[PDB]
Amino acid sequence: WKTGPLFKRVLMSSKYADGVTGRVEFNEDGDRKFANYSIMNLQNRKLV
Amino acid sequence: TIENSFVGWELEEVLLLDMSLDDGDSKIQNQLKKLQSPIILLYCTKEEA
Repeated sequence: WKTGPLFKRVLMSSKYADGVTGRVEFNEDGDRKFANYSIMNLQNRKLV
Repeated sequence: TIENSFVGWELEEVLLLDMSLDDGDSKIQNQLKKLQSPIILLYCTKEEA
């Protein structure tokens, strides 16, 4: 179906920000951009 | 292969066109303006050729 790729152009150019997670945008490969990682440490088998 | 050969093979003006966005612009034509040499290599598919 001809308009296959055309449907992805809006997907790759989508910059929807006001979301439940907030600021989700696909990169060139489509992976998630601008995530958050919480650095975690072990303290006597207990985690902080 | 070019480096380990006594024949003086040389390469220049290596081109790369982006057929991903398909904006329809002349980025292909603008890039190919700076071209010379009588031998040009192509590597594409029949439908897009």
